Amino acid sequence: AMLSFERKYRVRGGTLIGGDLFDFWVGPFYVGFFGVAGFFFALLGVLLIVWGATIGPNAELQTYNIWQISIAPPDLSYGLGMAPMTEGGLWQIITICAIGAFVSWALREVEICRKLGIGFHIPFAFAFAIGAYLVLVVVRPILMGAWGHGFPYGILSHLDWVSNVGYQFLHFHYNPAHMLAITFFFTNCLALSMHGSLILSVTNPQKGEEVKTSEHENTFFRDIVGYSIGALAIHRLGLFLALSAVFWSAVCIVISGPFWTRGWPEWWNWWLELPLW
Amino acid sequence: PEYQNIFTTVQVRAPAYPGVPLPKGSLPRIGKPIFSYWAGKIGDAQIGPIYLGFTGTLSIIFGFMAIFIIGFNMLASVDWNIIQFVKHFFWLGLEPPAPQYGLTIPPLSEGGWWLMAGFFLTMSILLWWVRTYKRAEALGMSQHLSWAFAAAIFFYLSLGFIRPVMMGSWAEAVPFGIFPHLDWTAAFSIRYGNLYYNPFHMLSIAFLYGSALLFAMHGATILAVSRFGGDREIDQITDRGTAAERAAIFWRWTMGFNASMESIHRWAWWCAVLTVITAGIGILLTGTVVENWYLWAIKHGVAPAYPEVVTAVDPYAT
Amino acid sequence: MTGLTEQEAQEFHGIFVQSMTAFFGIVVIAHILAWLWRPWL
Amino acid sequence: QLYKIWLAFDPRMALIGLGAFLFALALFIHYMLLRSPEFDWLLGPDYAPVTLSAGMSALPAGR
Amino acid sequence: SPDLWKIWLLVDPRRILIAVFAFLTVLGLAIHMILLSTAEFNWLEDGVPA
Amino acid sequence: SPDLWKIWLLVDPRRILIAVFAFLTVLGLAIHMILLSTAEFNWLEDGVPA
Amino acid sequence: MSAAITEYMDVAQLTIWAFWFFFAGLIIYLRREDKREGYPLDSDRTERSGGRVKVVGFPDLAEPKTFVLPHNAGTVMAPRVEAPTSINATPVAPFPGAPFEPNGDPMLSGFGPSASPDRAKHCDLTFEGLPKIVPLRVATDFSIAERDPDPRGMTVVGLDGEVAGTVSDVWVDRSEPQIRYLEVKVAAGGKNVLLPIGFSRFDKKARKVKVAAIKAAHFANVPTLAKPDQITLYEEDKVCAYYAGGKLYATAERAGPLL
Amino acid sequence: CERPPPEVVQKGYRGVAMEQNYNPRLLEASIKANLPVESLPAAAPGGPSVSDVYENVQVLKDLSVAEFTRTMVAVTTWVAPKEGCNYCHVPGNWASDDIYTKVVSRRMFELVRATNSNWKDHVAETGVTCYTCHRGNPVPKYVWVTDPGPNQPSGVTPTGQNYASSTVAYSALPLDPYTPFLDQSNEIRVIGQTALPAGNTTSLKQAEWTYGLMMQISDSLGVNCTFCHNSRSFYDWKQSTPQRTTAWYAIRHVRDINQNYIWPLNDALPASRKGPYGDPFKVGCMTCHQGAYKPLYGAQMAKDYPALYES
Ligand code: BCL
Ligand code: BCL
Ligand SMILES: CC[C@H]1c2cc3[nH]c4c(c3C)C(=O)[C@H](C(=O)OC)c4c3nc(cc4[nH]c(cc(n2)[C@@H]1C)c(C(C)=O)c4C)[C@@H](C)[C@@H]3CCC(=O)OC/C=C(\C)CCC[C@H](C)CCC[C@H](C)CCCC(C)C
Ligand SMILES: CC[C@H]1c2cc3[nH]c4c(c3C)C(=O)[C@H](C(=O)OC)c4c3nc(cc4[nH]c(cc(n2)[C@@H]1C)c(C(C)=O)c4C)[C@@H](C)[C@@H]3CCC(=O)OC/C=C(\C)CCC[C@H](C)CCC[C@H](C)CCCC(C)C
Ligand SMILES: CC(C)=CCC/C(C)=C/CC/C(C)=C/CC/C(C)=C/CC/C(C)=C/CC/C(C)=C\CC/C(C)=C/CC/C(C)=C/CC1=C(C)C(=O)c2ccccc2C1=O
Ligand SMILES: COC(C)(C)C/C=C/C(C)=C/C=C/C(C)=C/C=C/C(C)=C/C=C\C=C(C)\C=C\C=C(C)\C=C\C=C(C)\C=C\CC(C)(C)OC
Ligand code: HEM
Ligand code: HEM
Ligand SMILES: CCCCCCCCCCCCO[C@@H]1O[C@H](CO)[C@@H](O[C@H]2O[C@H](CO)[C@@H](O)[C@H](O)[C@H]2O)[C@H](O)[C@H]1O
Ligand SMILES: [Ca+2]
Ligand SMILES: [Ca+2]
Ligand SMILES: [Fe+3]
Ligand SMILES: [Mg+2]
Repeated sequence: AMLSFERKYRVRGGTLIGGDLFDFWVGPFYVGFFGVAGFFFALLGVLLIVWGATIGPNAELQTYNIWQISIAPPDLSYGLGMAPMTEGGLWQIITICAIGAFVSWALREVEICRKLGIGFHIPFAFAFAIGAYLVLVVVRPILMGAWGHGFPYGILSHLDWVSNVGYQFLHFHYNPAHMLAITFFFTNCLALSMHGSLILSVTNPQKGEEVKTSEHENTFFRDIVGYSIGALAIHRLGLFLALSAVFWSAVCIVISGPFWTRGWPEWWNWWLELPLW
Repeated sequence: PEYQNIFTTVQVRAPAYPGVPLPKGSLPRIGKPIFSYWAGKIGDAQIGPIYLGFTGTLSIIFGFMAIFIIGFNMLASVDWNIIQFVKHFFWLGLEPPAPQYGLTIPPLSEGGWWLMAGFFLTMSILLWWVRTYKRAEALGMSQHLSWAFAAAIFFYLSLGFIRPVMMGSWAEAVPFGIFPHLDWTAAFSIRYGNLYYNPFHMLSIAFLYGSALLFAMHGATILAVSRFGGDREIDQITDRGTAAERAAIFWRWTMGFNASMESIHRWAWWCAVLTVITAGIGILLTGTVVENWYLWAIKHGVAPAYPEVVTAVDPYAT
Repeated sequence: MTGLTEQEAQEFHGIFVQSMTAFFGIVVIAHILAWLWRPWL
Repeated sequence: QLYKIWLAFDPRMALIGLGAFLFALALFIHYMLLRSPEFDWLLGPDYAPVTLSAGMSALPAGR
Repeated sequence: SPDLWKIWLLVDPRRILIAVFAFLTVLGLAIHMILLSTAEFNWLEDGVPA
Repeated sequence: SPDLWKIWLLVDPRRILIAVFAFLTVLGLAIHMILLSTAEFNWLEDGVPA
Repeated sequence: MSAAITEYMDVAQLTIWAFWFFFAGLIIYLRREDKREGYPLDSDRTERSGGRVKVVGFPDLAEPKTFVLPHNAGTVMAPRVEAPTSINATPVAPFPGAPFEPNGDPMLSGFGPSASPDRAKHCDLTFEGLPKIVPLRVATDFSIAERDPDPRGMTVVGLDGEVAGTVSDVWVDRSEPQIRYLEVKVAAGGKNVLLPIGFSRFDKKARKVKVAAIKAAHFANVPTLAKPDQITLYEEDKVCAYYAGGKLYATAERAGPLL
Repeated sequence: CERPPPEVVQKGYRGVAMEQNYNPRLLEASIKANLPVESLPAAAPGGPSVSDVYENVQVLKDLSVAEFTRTMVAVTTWVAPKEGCNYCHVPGNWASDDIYTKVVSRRMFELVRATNSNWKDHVAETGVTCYTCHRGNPVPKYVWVTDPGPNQPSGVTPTGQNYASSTVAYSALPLDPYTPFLDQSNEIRVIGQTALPAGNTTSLKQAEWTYGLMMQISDSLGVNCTFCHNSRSFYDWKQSTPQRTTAWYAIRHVRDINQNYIWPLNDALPASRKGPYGDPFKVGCMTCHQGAYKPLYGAQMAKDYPALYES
């Protein structure tokens, strides 16, 4: 079922691949070629994860507990080759399916953008999240030389991976790109709360008042911090902050081990050893 | 390529807007507004004016006192050597009172200065909250920003005041320093058994991740429909244009459901607010009702088990 | 189009080679002396 | 008659596209040789690995 | 100089007074705090008078 | 030089005044702080006079 | 009191469960807010039922909220009943979910990327009640920044490179000072048409405005303004939607697929 | 900035990310800087005994004269190659104890023999040699004294932290973990071993002190925390590695070395071998390890010298 204003937008065409073959909607979803590919990439990957949970690390430890299900990457001894299915090969197949699903999702978004005649900012922004995932499971494992460097597929198990990778550098907070990425993450959250607040407070003002104006919006933050970025620019800023956070997060992890093996605080010794002090 | 609306190609100049008139009796806005060309490239060119009222003045005075105390103690920690101050600046800090002092006021260099900096900074933040409330009230606006700020203040108070009082120890609180407060963050997680297994830490991350996801989604969405005037969201809320329709239709086709031009900002507001709400709750639960988060996770079947390929003989079991 | 005529390109690329070959010449003798100093292969 | 590529691809994009691709490929292959200890020329022509004796091991025990 | 009155044609007295009072206050706080940080001049901990 | 008065025709007299007054104060503060950092030149902790 | 509620239940476990109940209510609230526009849904389920089954999903719709507009422009209800609008298109196949093909010239069909809702036939207003989007010739206090080129006089070029016209005036937003439209003197007819800044790519060196959306010939059919010095919210949507239709309709290859 | 790939050693389950990363070129330089000394040729069997010939031999009594001479040649290369036998001996008089270096080195023989014989839970058949610490220097390069931290104003109590120090691998953690943990026996554990609070009143600040010690341990061995821990549960010995058990004994071994061998030698030692607090140059991790997971990367030198084991 479509929105009450949607029918006049359900136009034929705008596909990247497939033309009229898959150019249709299933319920609310647009399918297209990459809807078919993406759905069955996701369906296979999800089913393989369930199968990976069905056999578990072994029969004794096997669990369907949603927190404890974990599909682990191969051992590092397998290098960049393919591992047996029960020894990390399933993880490698799921990773391929995940890449297939994520990219197909982005390309399906491109076809939707073409149908609606809008900018391609959303698929472009989604590519940053995909790029971060690709860095974690492809770029970094290849730079290190083994698929086993990828994180396991498990709701809690991949937190143990993050924890131990962080402590492979003894104090991960000192990673400079990590510090930059967190600053962008924290600033983005602050900017999002500010933007959500301003729009809501202007369109839902005090009782007995009419809807406010864009003049009120500029004045409000000028009255608080002396500057207003503007109605258009806050969306530029929000996109910039979120994308910079992910870009620098991708940088921080890809330099942690491939381009830096020491403890992260030791990296700052370049500044401490400047001859000025 | 097509205009991506990332940078303003041709900027427009008008007389500086003084701002929407304030209610009678309010103080005038200070600062002669100026235009910055580079600020206008990405956003608005006008800088200023600002409203610096009675509340803002007190917040600034309280805030400077706290900041001056912190920076003075950092300088004292390097024995007044300004060169060594610059070299070690990231490592310097005003450090909380020692564990043996409990909640009592210790001598100045043993936590006394930290308490003053903590109190003065807290007062300035609280006064700044009143300022954000007053600025919205003076413009006839709702108090969404002051609520969201109060949520952030709740987390801030949980870190440095409420949790230390509940543990009865100022030594639990956060040092005033760049690397020192990162050391505190790591030590907090280590001390209380891997904060990754704190479910409210999990929730806070989900909302922090969601804040970036939503602003990337919403920021890209508005820019994608800004060719239809999607940036003018008040217009699209009161008079739904093709920008709001195409924005909603894009997301309905992508993920089967969508928001509205107004409700997306409610999703945004709550996602950011819940980041600090659950962060505060997770901090308040840690060390008070949960000692070891990993062991709490084991008790509740959250922590996965791994095959024992490596193990250590426990020397205490001898 | 880059805002110049056919005639200008002749003389611009005419001595662009001259500036290029002189810079290459300094590079070559630098590598020759570096090799004649300590070989790297 | 091989000009037709220039009737369907702009000279400028291809030349910049070719340069970026060729520079990236050359950087990539140069890095791959540096990746291999056999072709790592940055180690020097008379590079000799350290001799290990008396039960020495370069790496700690693995898994 | 007999004409040292002419600086105020260059700088606003309101601005110059706020800056001077603010700077003198911080300087006064800093010197007092340096002396409190010095064991030989901390008049509150020196134990004098006993 | 006899025409050393010609600098202020190009630089604004107010902005240079704010610059030198702030710079000298920071320089004076920094030099004092550096001397305090030394055991030899800290006049507060040297114990003289006893 | 203590941390242990039962032998197994503890305070942290209670707190996390309490959040899940609040969060469930919050998601229900947010989804209801999402549904203030475009609901009940346009569905075959309603069509075969003769309108007896309104498609709302879960949660159901919220009670209408009130937006009081400034300057007595009126009051709008966020959940509102909207009259069905016919579409200038026909289904390309008779199965559900099939797309529609526009009727007539797709650039003129008002369907697909060229579709737009009918907004109010009133101009967006500044806080002082003046029209917000106006030409530079009536917003006399506004000007182009010195470091940026003046759009006026630049040659407007369509997607094919052919010259479409020249920039006569610049329409600016009087609330947030910025360009929103470029008034183009069409080379063919001479009738002035608006060109949104979002469809204009500036070439500062060449003093050209490149419009990839539509060809030079398509400029003649851009919807025109009733009054020459102002634009209603309805007209703004009509103009922007027309250029957007060119992103899919202007050239045959723009329909796709690539390969 | 380093060039990938590193040499990676997996120590835990796949996907747990318990791995050691080594830059191959940095590892190469470290190995070249930590090469063992070749053992002397074995002494001729039989011959006159130490007790019959030498008067003032109190430790190496069970030796043959050939083996005893071999030991003196060995320790000369290990401790004072640039100074010869006269570094620890009065010239002309072999039996005289009238120089502090002989009194110290006699105690150092006991330190080595006790280590090789009673601390195999740590040194495990590899043992130690005077070279392991001294490396041909009379003063071992990597020693520690009680650190006052940076100079403070006389009225300011030091925090002992918030200062970039190589001792804690350039973090702002408490920069003197040697004194509480490697000389004194302060409790290192800070983590509660129950889900719900049960009386562990350990402060968060004490966790920073343990973190500082582990930063020094990891830097001393050139390893990361996952060499001995699963960081998801630092406390848990079941999820730890066997090297954590060895490190536990090493801490007690270091405490024994400093308390029972170095500290009682303080009066014999000159002022140059003492810190600002007056404590002697003390042994920590990195005195033997010097940035390697095993001293000299596990080179086995002590087995060739019978004088380095208790009778
Ligand atoms: C391992 C054994 C040897 C070695 C084995 C080889 C082998 C085998 C080869 C090289 C080649 C090269 N080696 Mg070598 N090389 C070694 C060590 C080095 C070292 C070093 C200091 O260690 C350096 C600096 C180099 C450098 C080089 C380059 C001179 C050359 C790569 C050409 C290239 O990148 O074109 C790509 C970049 C271009 C710009 C191409 C230009 C053409 C296009 C059409 C121009 C378009 C311009 C347009 C404006 C686009 C501009 C680019 C974009 C704007 C980004 N080698 C080691 C010691 N080396 C290759 C060679 O000889 O190529 C000629 C080659 O086959
Ligand atoms: C360490 C040894 C002594 C000590 C040694 C000294 C020395 C030496 C000095 C002080 C000075 C001061 N000390 Mg003391 N002081 C000590 C302990 C204390 C303690 C305490 C709790 O123990 C306190 C609260 C103080 C407080 C003070 C302040 C009263 C004063 C700094 C004022 C200032 O910074 O103005 C700066 C802020 C401004 C805003 C400056 C503006 C100038 C004024 C306020 C404006 C003009 C007013 C009016 C218009 C004039 C009209 C003129 C005609 C009538 C028209 N001292 C210890 C016991 N102290 C200083 C002083 O006496 O200066 C007055 C000083 O030189
Ligand atoms: C780059 C800035 C931020 C961002 C942006 C962003 N994300 C996006 C988009 C954008 C612009 C979209 O357009 C797209 C979307 O449509 O969102 C609604 C999306 C999206 N971001 C999503 C999630 C997501 N984004 C995240 C992060 C971010 N997204 C960044 C912070 C995270 C984090 C931080 O964890 C998550 C979880 C989805 C809701 C959606 C993309 C949906 C998609 O690709 O659907 C196809 C795939 C499936 C339906 C299932 C695939 C299953 C696999 C085959 C198997 C499982 C593999 C996986 C590796 C398992 C791992 C599990 C463990 C980690 C627990
Ligand atoms: C939804 C949760 C997120 C959030 C929300 C949030 N933060 C907020 C708000 C909200 C809703 C505000 O309304 C408030 C604000 O004003 O935002 C612009 C704020 C704010 N969040 C801030 C910071 C901040 N938020 C953070 C985080 C977050 N904020 C969360 C991620 C962080 C992090 C990640 O660490 C930081 C650092 C501030 C910018 C602001 C609150 C400002 C405040 O309290 O100011 C107090 C003043 C002082 C301590 C200093 C005053 C002293 C001066 C330095 C003296 C010297 C200069 C002087 C001013 C010169 C002029 C003097 C005149 C007299 C002439
Ligand atoms: C033939 C046949 C049967 C084929 C199979 C069917 C096929 C192929 C279907 C294709 C689609 C596919 C592959 C479906 C399978 C996979 C499934 C089920 C996907 C479900 C979709 C999905 C991933 C949902 C996840 C959503 C989640 C959890 C988070 C998203 C982020 C989030 C919280 C969003 C909520 C806020 C919203 C709605 C934001 C969107 C939004 C934003 C950001 C605006 O700025 C904006 C501005 C103005 C108006 C509206 C909006 C608006 O709606
Ligand atoms: C212009 O400024 C000059 C140059 C003069 C001096 C500037 C110095 C500089 C550069 C200082 C820089 C400081 C920096 C970089 C500080 C960084 C601080 C950080 C990162 C802090 C992070 C977290 C800190 C937190 C969360 C602390 C929270 C503390 C709280 C909430 C404490 C509250 C305490 C109270 C309310 C005390 C109560 C006790 C009462 C009874 C008062 O006690 C008596
Ligand atoms: C049997 C072999 C050894 C001999 C002969 C030996 C000899 C000596 C001598 C002569 C000194 C005093 C040097 C001086 O002050 O100038 C000394 C000091 C010291 N030795 Fe050893 N030592 C031996 C083994 C070790 C080992 C295994 C360690 C490490 C555990 C060690 C650590 C130290 C330390 C820390 C000092 C104090 C620093 C100093 O005074 O030089 N030594 N040793
Ligand atoms: C920088 C990375 C490291 C971190 C963050 C770390 C963290 C910790 C923590 C928090 C404890 C206290 C455990 C408790 O409270 O029960 C601890 C103890 C311990 N760590 Fe580490 N550690 C690190 C590196 C190492 C390494 C490399 C080793 C092995 C060489 C090691 C061996 C030990 C041992 C043996 C204990 C127990 C000490 C005792 O009980 O006396 N650690 N570590
Ligand atoms: C995985 C994510 C998506 C990336 C797509 C590419 C996946 C991997 C590419 C396939 C490469 C397969 O290459 C193949 O790998 C296996 C497993 O290491 C190698 O096998 C070799 O190493 C393994 C373990 O390291 C040993 O058990 C085996 O004795 C040895 O022969 C084969 O010698 C090699 O031919
Ligand atoms: Ca006194
Ligand atoms: Ca003195
Ligand atoms: Fe918005
Ligand atoms: Mg600290």
